[PDB]
Amino acid sequence: AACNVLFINSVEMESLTGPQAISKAVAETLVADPTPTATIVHFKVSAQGITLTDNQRKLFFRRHYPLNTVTFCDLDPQERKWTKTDGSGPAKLFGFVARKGSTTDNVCHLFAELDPDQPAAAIVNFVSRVML
Repeated sequence: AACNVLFINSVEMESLTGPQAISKAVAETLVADPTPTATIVHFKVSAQGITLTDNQRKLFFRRHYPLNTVTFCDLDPQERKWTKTDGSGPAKLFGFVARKGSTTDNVCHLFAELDPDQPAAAIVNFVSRVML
């Protein structure tokens, strides 16, 4: 299945992981300078993992995260929101932690819900059931 969401930022977490990693990535993202520029992306969940593709204007073209590299996915533990460099109000933040040549190093990829019928909690639950 594929959902439409806003890709917000990717943060190097070293060995941090789990909810601590998601929360830390959110904190770093909200004070990043300049403010990261969000991009509308196709967030596809499959037996192969998570594949992100442009559904905006090609910032990046495509990124694929093999299922075995995804170790965690959840909403921001502190329930902070993304105020899109735009308007339409605050959007809930969520992300996933991926290991992927750094064995113990992780990266957290952050997103914001965009479609009312595809809320962050539902996306997190689907990824969890299929990949974690």
